Amino acid sequence: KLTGRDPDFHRRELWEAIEAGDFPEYELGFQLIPEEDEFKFDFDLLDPTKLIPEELVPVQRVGKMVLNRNPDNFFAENEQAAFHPGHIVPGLDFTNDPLLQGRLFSYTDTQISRLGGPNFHEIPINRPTCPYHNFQRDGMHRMGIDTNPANYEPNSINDNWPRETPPGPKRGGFESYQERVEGNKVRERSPSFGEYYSHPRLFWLSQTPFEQRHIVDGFSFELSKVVRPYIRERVVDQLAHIDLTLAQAVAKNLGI
Amino acid sequence: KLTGRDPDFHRRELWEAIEAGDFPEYELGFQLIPEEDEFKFDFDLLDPTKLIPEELVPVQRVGKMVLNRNPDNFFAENEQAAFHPGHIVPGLDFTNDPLLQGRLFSYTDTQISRLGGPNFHEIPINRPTCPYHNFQRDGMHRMGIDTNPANYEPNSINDNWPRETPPGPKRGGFESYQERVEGNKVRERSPSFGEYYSHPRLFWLSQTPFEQRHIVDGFSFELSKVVRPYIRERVVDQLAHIDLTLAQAVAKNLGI
Amino acid sequence: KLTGRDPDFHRRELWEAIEAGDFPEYELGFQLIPEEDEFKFDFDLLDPTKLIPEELVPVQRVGKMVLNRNPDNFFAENEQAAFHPGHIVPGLDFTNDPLLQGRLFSYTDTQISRLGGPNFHEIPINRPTCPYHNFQRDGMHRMGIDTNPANYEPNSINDNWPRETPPGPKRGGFESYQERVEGNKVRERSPSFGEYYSHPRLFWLSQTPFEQRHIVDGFSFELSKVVRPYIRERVVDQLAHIDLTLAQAVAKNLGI
Amino acid sequence: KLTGRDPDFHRRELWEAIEAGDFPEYELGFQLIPEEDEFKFDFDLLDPTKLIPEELVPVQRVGKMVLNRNPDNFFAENEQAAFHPGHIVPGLDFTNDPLLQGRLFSYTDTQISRLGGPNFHEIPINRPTCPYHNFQRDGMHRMGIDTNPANYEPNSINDNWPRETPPGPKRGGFESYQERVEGNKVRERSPSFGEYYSHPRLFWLSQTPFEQRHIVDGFSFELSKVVRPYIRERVVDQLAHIDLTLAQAVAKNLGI
Amino acid sequence: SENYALTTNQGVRIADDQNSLRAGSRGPTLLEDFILREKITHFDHERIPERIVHARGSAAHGYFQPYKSLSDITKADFLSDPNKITPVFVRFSTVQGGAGSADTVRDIRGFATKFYTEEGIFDLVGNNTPIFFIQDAHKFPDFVHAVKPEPHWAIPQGQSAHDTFWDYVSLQPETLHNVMWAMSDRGIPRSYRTMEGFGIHTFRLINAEGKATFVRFHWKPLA
Amino acid sequence: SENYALTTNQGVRIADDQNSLRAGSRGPTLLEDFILREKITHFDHERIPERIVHARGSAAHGYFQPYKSLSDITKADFLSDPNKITPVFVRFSTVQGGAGSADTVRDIRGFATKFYTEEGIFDLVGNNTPIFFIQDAHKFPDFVHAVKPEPHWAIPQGQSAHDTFWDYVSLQPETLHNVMWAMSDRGIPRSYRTMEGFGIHTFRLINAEGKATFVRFHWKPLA
Amino acid sequence: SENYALTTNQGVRIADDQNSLRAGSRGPTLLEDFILREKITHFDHERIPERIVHARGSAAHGYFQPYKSLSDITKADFLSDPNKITPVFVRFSTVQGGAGSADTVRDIRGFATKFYTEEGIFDLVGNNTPIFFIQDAHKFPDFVHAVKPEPHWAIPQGQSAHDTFWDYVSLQPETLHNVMWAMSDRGIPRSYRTMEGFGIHTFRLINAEGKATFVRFHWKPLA
Amino acid sequence: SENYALTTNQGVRIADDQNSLRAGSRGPTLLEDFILREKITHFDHERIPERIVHARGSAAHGYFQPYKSLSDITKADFLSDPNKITPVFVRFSTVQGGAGSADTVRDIRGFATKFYTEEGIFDLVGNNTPIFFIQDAHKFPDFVHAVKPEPHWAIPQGQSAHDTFWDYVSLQPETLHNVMWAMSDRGIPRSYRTMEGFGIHTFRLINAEGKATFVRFHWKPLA
Ligand code: HDD
Ligand code: HDD
Ligand code: HDD
Repeated sequence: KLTGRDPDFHRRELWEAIEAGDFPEYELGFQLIPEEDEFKFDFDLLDPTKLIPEELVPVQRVGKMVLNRNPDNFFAENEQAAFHPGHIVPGLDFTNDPLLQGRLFSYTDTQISRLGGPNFHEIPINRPTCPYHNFQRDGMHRMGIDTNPANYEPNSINDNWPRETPPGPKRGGFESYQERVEGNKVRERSPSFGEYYSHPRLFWLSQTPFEQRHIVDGFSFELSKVVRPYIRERVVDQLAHIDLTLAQAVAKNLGI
Repeated sequence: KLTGRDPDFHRRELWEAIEAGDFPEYELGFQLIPEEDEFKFDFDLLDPTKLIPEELVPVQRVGKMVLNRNPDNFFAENEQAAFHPGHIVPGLDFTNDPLLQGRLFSYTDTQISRLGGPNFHEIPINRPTCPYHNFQRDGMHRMGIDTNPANYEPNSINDNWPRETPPGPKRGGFESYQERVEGNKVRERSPSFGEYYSHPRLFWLSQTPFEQRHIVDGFSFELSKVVRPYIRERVVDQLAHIDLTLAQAVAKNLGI
Repeated sequence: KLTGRDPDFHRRELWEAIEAGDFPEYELGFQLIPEEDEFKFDFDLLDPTKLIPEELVPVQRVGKMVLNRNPDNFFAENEQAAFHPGHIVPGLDFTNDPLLQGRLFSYTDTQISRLGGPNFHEIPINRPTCPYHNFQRDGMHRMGIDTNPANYEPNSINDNWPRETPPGPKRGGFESYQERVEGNKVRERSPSFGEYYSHPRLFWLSQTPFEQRHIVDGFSFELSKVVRPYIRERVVDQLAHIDLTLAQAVAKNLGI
Repeated sequence: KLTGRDPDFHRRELWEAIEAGDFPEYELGFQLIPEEDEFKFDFDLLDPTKLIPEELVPVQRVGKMVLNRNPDNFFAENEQAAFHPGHIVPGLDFTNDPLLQGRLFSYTDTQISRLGGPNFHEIPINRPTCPYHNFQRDGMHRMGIDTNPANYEPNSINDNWPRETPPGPKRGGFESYQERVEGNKVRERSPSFGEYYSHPRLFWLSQTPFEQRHIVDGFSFELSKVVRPYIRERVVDQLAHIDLTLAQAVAKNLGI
Repeated sequence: SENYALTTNQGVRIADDQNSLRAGSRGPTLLEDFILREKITHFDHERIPERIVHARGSAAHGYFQPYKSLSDITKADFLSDPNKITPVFVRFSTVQGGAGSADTVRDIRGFATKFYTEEGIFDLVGNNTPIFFIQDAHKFPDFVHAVKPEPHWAIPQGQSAHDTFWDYVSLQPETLHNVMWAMSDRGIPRSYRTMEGFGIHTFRLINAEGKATFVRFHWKPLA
Repeated sequence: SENYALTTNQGVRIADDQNSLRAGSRGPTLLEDFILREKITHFDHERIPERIVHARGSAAHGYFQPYKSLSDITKADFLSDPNKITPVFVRFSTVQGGAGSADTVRDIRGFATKFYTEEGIFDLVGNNTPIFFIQDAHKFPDFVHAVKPEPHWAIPQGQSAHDTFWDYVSLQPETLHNVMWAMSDRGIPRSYRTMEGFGIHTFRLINAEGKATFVRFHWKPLA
Repeated sequence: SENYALTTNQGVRIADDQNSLRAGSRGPTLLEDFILREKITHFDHERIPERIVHARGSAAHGYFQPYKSLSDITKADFLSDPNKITPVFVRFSTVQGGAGSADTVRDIRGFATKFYTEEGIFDLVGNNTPIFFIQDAHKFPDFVHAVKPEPHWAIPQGQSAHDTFWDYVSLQPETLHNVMWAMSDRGIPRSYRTMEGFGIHTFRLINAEGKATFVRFHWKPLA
Repeated sequence: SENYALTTNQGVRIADDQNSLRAGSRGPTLLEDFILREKITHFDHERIPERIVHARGSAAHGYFQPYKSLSDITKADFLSDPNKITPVFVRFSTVQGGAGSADTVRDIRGFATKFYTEEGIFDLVGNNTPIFFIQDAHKFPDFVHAVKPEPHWAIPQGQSAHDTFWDYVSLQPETLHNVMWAMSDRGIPRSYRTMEGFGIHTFRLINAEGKATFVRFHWKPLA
C-alpha cells in the first residue's frame, strides 16, 4: 500500500500537476437513447446496477473540461463545497431511477447541519455566478441584505417582482417533462430490476487473463479478512452464480 | 384588547383551570365518507379551503380527551415538544390533499435546526412510550447506547433483528393504501379547486345579524390599518363577489 | 398600557421619525475621575449599583451621535447584529468592576450558538470597516478566503505577516494598562460594596412629590400582583430601610 | 509504516486485549513538592516545557487503574466523550502554569459546537454518577425536567434549595486555595521560562547510543521532507545549541 | 421538596455562589474560575430557535379513550377498545406572533395533540377553523411571509392588519374562506377550554381488510 | 426597483411558483420537486435563537463625531479629531421579554452602540439607568431567571410583577437602587428618541503617555 | 505579499501575540483578556461535520466548453454554443473513509463537478464506475452502514475488508456488479487525472420543443 | 439477543424496509413516504464535528482505587480510602490527524481519564510525554495550525514532516524539548497498553487543613 508511504498521494499529484501546468483534461460524452427505445434492452434503463453497453449505445464526445487552478484555501473552498444532483437546469431533467429519486432528497437536507443552515449557497464556492432572486429570507448566517418591499408573491407593492418566467428555448423557467405516470402507491421493487448476475458476468468475461487474476486476488484478500467463516462461503456461493472459474479460484485461496 | 391588561390570559386560564380541577374536556369526532362518494360533492374533498358541511356529513362522536396535568417545566416540555402530521400509525393514512402533502415534508425538516439534530425523538416529551428499534445510528446528542452487533439489514450477525413486520389486523407493519395514481408529472392546480366564493358566502349567510356586524367590524378595523388605499378597495372588491351587503357595510366604513 | 393599543409603538416611532427627517440626536458625555481620586468617595467606584453623582463629577459634553438611516432588512441587520462591551479599542481599557468583568466572557460565548459559530464578524452588520487580518481559520460559514501561505506565527514563509504592532500614540497595538494587582485568590464580595440604601434614598429624595406618588404606585401595582403574601411584606420591609413615607404609603395600598 | 499494513493497529490491539482478558493496568503516581520548595530548582515549576527530574523528586506510587470493558457503541461513548482539565474536585486545585490557565477556558467552550450545546453533561458517558443540582435551565437538548419551584438563588419559595455547602474535610464545597497574587497587568513571558536547551540536552545525554541514532533518524527523515532548504539549516542550527554530535549527525544526512 | 447540595453540572459542590473568583476582593476576575464560566456558559446558551409559525403556545398533559371499538372502520390500535387509555400532550397556539407575543390577538389558533399509542406516536396537528388559507403547500412561505411582521421594520406583532397580508389576500381569493372565519369571533376566542378543533385535511382510515374510508378530524369542547 | 427573474438559490429560473409537482393535477407530490423543497427548507430554517436578554429591539444606522480632540485624555482614534466621522449602528431594547414581546412595558431599556472606528469596532453597550441590579456577574443568571417568565408556566411576559422577581429583590438588597429607577417613570419611557443612556461601569481612558483616567459613559438626548 | 497589521476579528491591532494577560509574569490569566479568548474561541470552533460519505476529497477549479451546439437535443444553456465558457469546480473523493483517511485505498471514487452556468448551477455528481451497489435509495443507509467502520469499535478505516460489508453483499446480490468493479483495478486507480467518470443514472435531455431524450453521463480522461 | 420489531423512531412498525413508496413500481418516489425521509434524514445528520486536536482516539471503561488513604496531603474523596472504587473511562489519542487518520504515526499521544468520583467528575487530561511544546496557551492555535495539514492543500495527514511545523519549531526554541521526545521512540509507541502518561502541569493537592502541595501526575503501565 502507498497508504503507508504516502496517504495523500492522489491529493498531492493533482495539486502538483496543476502547479506544474499539466492540466488534467476530461471529455464529457453522452450515451443517448430516444424515448421510444425505452424497453428495447435486456435490462431496465432505470436500474442503477446495470450499465448501458457501449457497443449497443456508443458514448458521443460532447465537450472538454480542464482543471487549471488549485483552490486558495482548502477548508473554505473544498471542504465547504456542496454538490447535489438535484441541482439541474432547464434542458435537463430526471427519471424515475429509484436510486436517484432518493438522492434528490438527501443532498439538500444534509447541508443544513454540515454547512450550518439554509444559507449555504451564500458561501462563495457555492454561490451561483448568474443572478438569483426570490422571496426566501433569514436563516442562519444570512449575508444577502434584501431591499425588496415584498417577501411574498403574488404581491402588488413591488409589482410582483421578482416575477416567474414561462418556459422557452433560451432563458426560460423550469418546467418538468410531463412524463405519464400510471400505477398504485406501492413499496415494491420493479421486477425488471430482478437480474443480478449477467452484468457482473459480462464484466468478468471481458477482462484480460491477468486482470482476472487481480480480481480473484481482490476477493481473496478481502474475504480473508472476514472473521465469520460462513460469510466467506456465502459470498463465494454468489460468486458461483457469476462464473465458475472465478468462484473456484477464490474458493481455493480460502480453502473450500 | 386584553392584549394590554393580560398578554398571558389564555396561557394563564388554561393552567389555572387544571390546577383547580376543572379539567378541559374534548370530544374527538370523525366526519366519514365512503371511498365511492369521493366525487358526489359541490366541491373537491382534497381542497383544504373547503369544509365538509355537517348537514351533508354529520360529525360522529368517537372519543373523549381530558387534559388533567400542567407540565413540570415549560421549556423542557412545551417549547421542546415536536408535533408533526406525518406522524401517523397503521390504520390512518393520507390523501393527495396538496396542502397536507407538503406539510408532510416540513414538520420533519424543521426539527433539525430547532431541536438541534435528528435525535429529537430522544427528548422526553417526544419519546414514544412503546418500543422503538431500528438501524439508525449516531447524530448530535445521541442518548440511546445501541448494543446490536448490526447497524444494517438484511444482516445475518444478529439474526436480522430487529426484523420487519408484515401488515396485520393489529400489531402490524405500516403499509400504504394502494391508491391508484394516474396522470402526468405537472405543476398545476386541479380545476376542481377553482371556486373561491361560495363557502365564504355559505359562512356569512349562516351568521346571526349581530355576528355579521362583528365580521364587518373585523374587516373594517383591519383594512383601516392598511396604508396603501388601493389594497383596501381590491379587498372590498373581493368581498363583493361574496355578498353585497357585507361589501357595502365595510366599504362605507372605509369610504368608497 | 399602550401594550394593548400598539405593542410596537417605540419601534414604529423610531422608524417613522427617521423616515420623516427628524433624526434622533445624542450627546456622548464623560464623567472623568483622575486615577488618584479613586478612594475619595462615599462609595466604591467599581460598584455598578452605585452612581457617580453629577454634582460631584459633572458630565462633560464630548460628542454628538445622529441616527439617520433605518436598516434595509430587520433580521439581516438588527436581529443579527452583535454587541459586546469587550469590544474596545486602544485608548480604552477596563476596570475590575466585577459585573463588567463577567460581562466580558458572556458576549463572546453567546455568539457561537445565536449566530452559528465563530465567523459572526463576517456577517455584514458586524464586520469592521477597517482592515482585519490574523491567523484564525475555518469555522462554520467561513466567508473569508485566505491566501496567506501561513496560518501561524512566528512564520518565515510569509515573512511573519501579518505582523504585530507595538503600542503607540496612534495606529498602535493594544496594550493593557499595567494596573497593580495585590490580593489572595478569593470568591468574596468587597466590603466597599456593602451599603445598599443611601443611593436609593438619595434617588427618592430628589423626586418631585408627584414623581414620588408614581414610584409608590409602581411598587404598589407590582407587589399587588405578587401571590405569596410574605414576599410582599419583606419587600416593604426593605423599602422601610430606604425612607419611611415611601414604605408606609405602599404598605397602605397593600394593607399592612 | 504499520500505517499501510493496519491504520487501526493500536485501536484494535487495545480492544482485543480487553476481549481476551489481559486488561491494561496503570499505576497513578504523584511527584510531590512542598509549597516552600517552589523556587529551589534549576527551572520554574510552572513551565510546562520542563520536566521535574525523578532523581530530585521521585514518583510516588499511589493507585492502580484497570481497563476492563470496551464501550458498547463507539460513537455514543467514545466520540461524544468530553474530557476537560478544568474538571477537578475539592482536594485538587490549579496553579498559574500559563499553558494550563488557557486550557481551562477551551475544553468548555469547544463542547458547545462539538456536542451541540451546554447540556453535553446529560449525555450518558459524560453524566456524573453522583448527585448534581443547580439553578441552570433549558439549553438545546435539555433532558432534565426540573420541578424545583425556583430557578434562582437566593430564593425563599423553595427554602433556598439546593443550598451551597461550606468547604470541609469531606463532602465539602469547593473553595480555591488563597494563593497570594502580586504584580501588574501584563502580557509578558516570565523570564524564568527563558532557558530552552538544557532540558533537551539532559534528555539526549541519557539515551543509549542506539536510542540516540533513532532520534538522529527522526530528525533526518522529517527535515528531509521539508521543501524550503533554509528551514532545514535553522533547525539543525538550533540542534547545535543542544549538542554538537546530534547537530552534525543530522547535518550530514541532509548535506551541510 | 427534597434537599440537595448546589453543584456544577459535574456534581461538584459549590461553596460560594455569590462571587466570581478574583485576585483580591477588588481585583480582576480569574479565568480559572470554572464555576463561573460553567454557570454563564449555560446561561449564555439557554435559547433555541422558536417555531417558524405557532411560536406562541401553552400545553398540558392528559389522556384519551374511545367510546367503542372503531375496529370496523380503522385498524388503528388507539381507537380499538374503550378500555385502552392513550396518554396525550396537547399544545394550543397562535399563528403569527413569536414565543413572547400576546395570547389575545385576532388570529387562527392551533390545536395540536400528541397521542402516545402503543403502536406509535400519532400527532394530530390542527387549527380552530375547519379550513386553511391556501390550497398548495408551495405557497406556504408566501402566505406566512405576508401575514408575518413585514421584512423592513418587523411590524406588526400578532396582527393580520397590515398591507402585505391584505395585498396577498386580494390577489389570492382562495384565502377568502379562512379570512372570513378569522374576521369572525372564532378569530378571537375567549379561551382554549372553549375552542373547537379541526384536522382540516381529508385523511384516510384503513381497516384490517384494507377498506379505505375518508375522514375529517373534529374536536368539540364539552365545557 | 430593478426587475429580475424569480429563481432558486441556485439561480434556476422558476416557471410556476404556485404549485408543487405532482402526478396529475389531483395526484400526490413527487419527491423530485426540488424547487419546492428548497423553498420549504429555507422557510423551515428561518429562525435563529433570540438574545438571552434584550431579545426585543429596534435599531438604526447613523454617525458620530467628537466636539474636539480628546487626545489629552485618551489615544482612542474615534475621538481624536472632530472632522473624523465614525459610522454607527444603534440598538435600543427592553430586557425581560422575547422578540415578539411589547415595547411599552415597565422594564429597563438597552441602549447599545456599535462604533465602526478606523482602529476597530468599539461597542458601548449600556442601559437607560446609571446603575445595574447586581454587583457580581456570577449572579446574573440568578437575577435574570428571577425576572424572566417563571419556569413552570412561562408567565409573565415583559413584567417584573410576579413572585420570583420580588422574592429575589427582597433577599438581595443590592438591587434596590436599580429597582428604584425601574418603578420611577424612567422605567416606562415614551420613546427611544427621548431616552438617556449609561455605560454604568467605570472604564478607563488611556492616553498616549499611558496615563489612566477613570470614566463613565453617558448619552443625553438633544430631542 | 501585502503587508497588514495583525488584528482581532474586530480590527483591533494586536501588540503582543505571544502572551496571555496575567497578574504579574508568574500570575494567573485574567478573564479580561479579550484577545486571547477570541483567538482561542475561533480555534475552538474550527471544525465542522465531515460529509457522511466521500468525506475524503481533493478539488480544483477549471472550465468547460462544448464541441458544438447541442441545441437539437437539449435546451440547456451551457451546451448551446462552443464559444460559451462555463467555469467549473471539481471534487474527487473516496467513499468510505473520513476526511483524514488515506487516498490510496480500495474503494469507489467520487467525481463531482459543479457547473456555474448562466442559467443556474448544474451539479453532475458521479463515481468512477458506471454503476452503483444498490437499486433503491432506501437501502443507502443500510449499505453505507455496512461498508463503514463497524459500530462497536470503529474499524476499519477505508476498507470494505470486514464482515458487515460482505455480510451485506452476500445477502444483497444486487451489489455484485459494482463489487465486481471494486475488486478490479478500477478500485485502486493511480491518479485522479487518469480516472473515468460516470453519472450512473439515466437522466433526461429536453430540447426547445419538449422532446425528451434519455442520457447517461460519461467523463473520459485525455491524459 | 432480544428480538424486537424494526420501527420508525416514533415507534411505528415497518412493513417493508427495502423500498421507497412510489407511483407504480416503476414510478416517481412520493413525498409522503415519511418512513424513507425519516431513515434518510437521520443518515443525513449522522456526523458531528471531530475534536480540534486529538481527533483520533480509542477508549475503554475501567476502574481505579488508591493504595492507601492520601487524606494527609489531599482532601479529595476518590483518593481517601483503598476500599473506595472509582469508575473510569479512558481515551487514548494521537494529536494532529483526524478521526479517520492512522494510529501508527510519529506524534505525541494523549491519555485522558475521566474519574467518576462521588464528589464530582475529575478529568485528568495528559499526554505520553512529560512536557509540552509551548509555554503560553495563547500560542496554542499557532502551533497546532503549524503542525496540522497546511492550509492551501490539506497535506500532510498525521505528520509533523512539512515546512510549517519546522518553521515554527525553528523560530520557537521553547518547542525543542518536546520535539526531542517526539523524534525519540516515545513518538512511535507500539501500543497504548505499554504507554506512559503525564499531566504535564504542576497542579495542587489541598488537604483538609488547606495545606497546598505541588503535584505532577504520572501514569505508569504495569504491562
Ligand atoms: C409547508 C409548510 C407548512 C404547512 C402547509 C403547514 N404547516 Fe403547520 N407548521 C409548519 C408548517 C407548515 C412548521 C413550520 O413546520 C411548524 C412550525 C414549527 C414546527 O415545528 O412546525 C408548524 C406548525 C404548526 C403548529 C404548531 C404545533 C404546536 O402547537 O406545536 C400547528 C398547531 C400547525 N402547524 C397547524 C397547521 C395547520 C392546521 C395547517 C394546514 C394549513 C398547517 N399547519 C400547515
Ligand atoms: C440518498 C442517499 C444517497 C444515495 C442513494 C446516494 N448518495 Fe451520494 N451522497 C449522499 C447520499 C446519497 C450524501 C449523504 O447526501 C452525500 C454525503 C455528504 C454530502 O454532502 O452528500 C453524498 C455524496 C456524494 C458525493 C460527494 C460529492 C462531493 O462533495 O465531492 C459523490 C461523488 C456521490 N455522493 C456520488 C453518488 C453516486 C455516484 C450515487 C449513486 C448513483 C450516490 N452518490 C448516491
Ligand atoms: C485551548 C487550548 C488548548 C491547550 C493549551 C491544550 N489543549 Fe488539549 N484540547 C483542546 C485544547 C487545548 C481542545 C481543542 O479543547 C480539545 C479538542 C477537542 C476537545 O474536546 O478538547 C483538546 C483536547 C485534548 C485531548 C483529547 C480528549 C480525548 O482524549 O478524548 C487530550 C488527550 C489533550 N487535549 C491533551 C492536552 C495536553 C496534554 C495539553 C498540554 C500539553 C493540551 N491538551 C492542551
